[PDB]
Amino acid sequence: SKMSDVKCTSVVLLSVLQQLRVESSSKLWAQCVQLHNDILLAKDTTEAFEKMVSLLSVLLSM
Amino acid sequence: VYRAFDIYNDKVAGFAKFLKRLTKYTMADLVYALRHFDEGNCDTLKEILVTYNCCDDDYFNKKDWYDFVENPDILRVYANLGERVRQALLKTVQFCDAMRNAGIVGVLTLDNQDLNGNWYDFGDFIQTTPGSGVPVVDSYYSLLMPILTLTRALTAESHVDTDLTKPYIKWDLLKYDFTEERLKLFDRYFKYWDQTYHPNCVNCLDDRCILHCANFNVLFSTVFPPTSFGPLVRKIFVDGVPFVVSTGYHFRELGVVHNQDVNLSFKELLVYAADPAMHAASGNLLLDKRTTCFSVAALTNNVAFQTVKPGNFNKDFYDFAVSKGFFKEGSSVELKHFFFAQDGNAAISDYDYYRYNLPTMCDIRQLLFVVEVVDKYFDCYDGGCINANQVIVNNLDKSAGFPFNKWGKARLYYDSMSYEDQDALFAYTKRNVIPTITQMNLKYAISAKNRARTVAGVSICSTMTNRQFHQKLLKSIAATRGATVVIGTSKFYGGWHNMLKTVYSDVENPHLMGWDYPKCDRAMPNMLRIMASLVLARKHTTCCSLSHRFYRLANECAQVLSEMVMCGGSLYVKPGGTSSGDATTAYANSVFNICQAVTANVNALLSTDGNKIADKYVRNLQHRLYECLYRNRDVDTDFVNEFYAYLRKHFSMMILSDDAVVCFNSTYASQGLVASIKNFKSVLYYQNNVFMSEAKCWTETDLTKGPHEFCSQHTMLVKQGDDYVYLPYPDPSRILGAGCFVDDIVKTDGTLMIERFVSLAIDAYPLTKHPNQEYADVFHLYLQYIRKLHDELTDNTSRYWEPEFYEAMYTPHT
Amino acid sequence: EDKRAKVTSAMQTMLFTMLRKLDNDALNNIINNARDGCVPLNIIPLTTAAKLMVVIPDYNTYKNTCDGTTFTYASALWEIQQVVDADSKIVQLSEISMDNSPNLAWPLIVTALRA
RNA sequence: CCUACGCGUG
RNA sequence: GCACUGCGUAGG
Ligand SMILES: [Zn+2]
Ligand SMILES: [Zn+2]
Repeated sequence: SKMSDVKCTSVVLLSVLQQLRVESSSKLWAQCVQLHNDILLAKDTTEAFEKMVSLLSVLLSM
Repeated sequence: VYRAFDIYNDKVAGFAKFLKRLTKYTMADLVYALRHFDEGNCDTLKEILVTYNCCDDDYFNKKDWYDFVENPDILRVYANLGERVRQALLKTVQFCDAMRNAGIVGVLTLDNQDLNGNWYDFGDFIQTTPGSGVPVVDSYYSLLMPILTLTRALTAESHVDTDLTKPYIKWDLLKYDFTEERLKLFDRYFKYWDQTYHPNCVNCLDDRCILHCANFNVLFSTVFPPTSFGPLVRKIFVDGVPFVVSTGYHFRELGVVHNQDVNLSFKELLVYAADPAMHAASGNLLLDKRTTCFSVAALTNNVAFQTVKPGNFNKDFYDFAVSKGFFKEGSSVELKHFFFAQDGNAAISDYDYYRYNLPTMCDIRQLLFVVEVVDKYFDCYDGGCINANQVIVNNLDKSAGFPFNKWGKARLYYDSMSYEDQDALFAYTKRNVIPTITQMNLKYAISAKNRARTVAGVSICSTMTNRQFHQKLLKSIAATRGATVVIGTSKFYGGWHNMLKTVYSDVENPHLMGWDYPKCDRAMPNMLRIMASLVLARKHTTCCSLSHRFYRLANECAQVLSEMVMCGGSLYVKPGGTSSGDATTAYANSVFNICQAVTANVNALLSTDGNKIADKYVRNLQHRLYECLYRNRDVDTDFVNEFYAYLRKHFSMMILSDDAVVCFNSTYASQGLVASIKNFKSVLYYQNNVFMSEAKCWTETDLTKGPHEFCSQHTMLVKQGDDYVYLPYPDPSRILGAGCFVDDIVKTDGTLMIERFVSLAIDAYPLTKHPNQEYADVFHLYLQYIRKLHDELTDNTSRYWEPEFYEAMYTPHT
Repeated sequence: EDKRAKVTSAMQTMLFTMLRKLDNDALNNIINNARDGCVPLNIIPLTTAAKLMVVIPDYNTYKNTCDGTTFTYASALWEIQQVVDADSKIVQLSEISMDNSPNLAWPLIVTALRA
């Protein structure tokens, strides 16, 4: 299903961001953690995709 | 209409709602409303809160207003009553004085005191010689005890000349001994409490006296400045060098305690290092606005922020599950358990939750009777002190606490000191109080909630001494089968079925019930923790003297109840509660659970009409319960035994830490003879200071189905060898989340870890018998993935993917 | 036994280092003022700490507590010396403002000295 | 019986 | 990077 794979992609994306020393910046890390937590608790697929896209854009920025 | 009355006569006794200028409501109505809380039926509480300008009607439109956790502002609303309550107390004393001057002997009840403080009852009054009148205030003060702290009546005492309008009284910072103030407060408020009150618990005759003095001290401590409480330190000259060393402790409940072996070796090095005095003296002043708790000092030049990393993903297992048809659209089984990352402010924020722990004063008579009843539940166990050579530690690779964590683990400290040094340290703790520092860390677990979880690691000395003190009893409790406490009883090899059969032992109309304690660790009152510690220390009748046991209790309070807690390199004062790193964390929680259950039963029985009860035995039992509660000081062993037998017959209990499962008689609960969910709700409301929601509680009408949930496991009746047997199965989501998500990256590689999935299959095997097919497909998927992992790694290993090995683990053979 | 000696040396060094970090000018005053010589631990940093560290979660708390270069706390006057952010970057006083608050890595750690 | 690895209540 | 409780795994 799309829910499980989008949650797994969000988890791996946050892992990559953590390995990218994103935790050095407090606000960026807070935003990433909030987006990830919302994705995992998201019950609607569209919102999960929106937050996953936001996290992917954060990753692409650096 | 119906009004709350506390009645005593040969026919009936109890505090209950009876069908039957002066204000419309009396004090008894207020106490009944605040001690018997029903969310649906708050009419009396709402009207009392509106007529006396506490909150407007609009306040009740907001939902969850009664809940403290959701709406802490309610604490303010109740506080608006406190002053009035205080006035009533003063008036009561005046009334009592008059009676002594009138030579009048009688009993005083809340029923006869309007909420304005006036007393309008002269009945049950027998004239005697003038100046010899002796009022009975046990029931009155006992029942009114909780409201005083809940309404914060004595707040006015914190002002100069006891007026809220005028500014606060400014006590000298150096001052710490408030014994005279405590005596003055007792003489002004509880002048007619005949039992002797000791401001310092070190002069207490027995554990019951200690409980009484601590109950009064909890109320009296709120007035005094917070900074006064805490470790007491002095400067001494050692080897021609100044050292700031602790020489006492101020407890909000035990008063001032002074070390007996104060003077001015490796053991003394531990005593000095564990003492927060040196660190606090050498630490810079700190002010933290992120939390409402008191801040001590800062031991680091910069604040430290810790974060929780994201969970690692096992691509192989998820792909394997997907290929096998799992995790499709609309499937019942889904991922609901994950590793939840947290920001740098999480730890401190969770510590702020300790704000939910409020000063709580308990009905002393009720608490005494409840602890007497609870002591019966722990009679079979054997406890006492043991030497260092008899101490067993499961794991030594753990942390030793601060500053002990900087230099090594527990192996270092246990090897450094010989058994003689440990015995000397234990003896010193039996004579002096050693404050310690406990470090809070964030635990990396697979939870289904976004909230963070913290673990408290206490100092090495605290763990060592608490072990030497309590390990015999702890192991005795863990080594029994068939008792109320089911710690140490495994769920495998038919243990689940044996336990469930034990609960069902002889119940006329068996019905099952369960509950959980909201914010159990944070909201646990200090008085109940002290009671649990005393209950666990009662086993030291022959080994330890009164002074030794009192000093052990003081050490426990200073190392668990109210200690210095390090978060991010900053020291704070813990308001109260129970620490997560205590040696007796689980057993103290079990004692607290049993105490709450007994209190709920007592309240349920007394709240009954009595006249309506058609059973002579139960009516007489209620009458004698009131006798032993609010009329007899000495413990009645015979009635305690009778009440314990009654509870066991009509209230079988499984208790583990805070989780509980009760089998009770439906008819008795319906008639109010035994506690129900509403009784537990009320108990937690007026004692635990937390609102209990019915959504999280479950009640089962059919014993065949079994408990809805216990230890996060569900019960199911299957067929094994022509015998119907209860087995426990977990939520498939939890097992699947454990399989897919691992904390470390090595566990992601399936080849290295083939035992994780073996254990998860040993846990998920019972799902194979579930009517739902996907639940059994979970176990089959685990078996197939185990086989695939073995193939990738490549006779013995066959048993891992053959189901007989997992089936055998649930057979009563072993 | 060798590790035991190492640990003994470690605690002794730590205690003596804390003593060096400790000062007696105010401690002796407090002890002599005390009739019994025993004083609560908590008040010792309050009345003897040379440096004060304040953790501010938001701008409103900053304004309510310490807004200017000097402020009053614990019945003592403290002068601002440093204002670092969550990233340990030297945030200047001028930067702290309601308009620029969203651009600051809260909470802010303020280090001040007793006046 | 003893070590190490892995897997429920706070 | 806590307290215990229980269950597998491999060597003396
Ligand atoms: Zn006493
Ligand atoms: Zn003993």
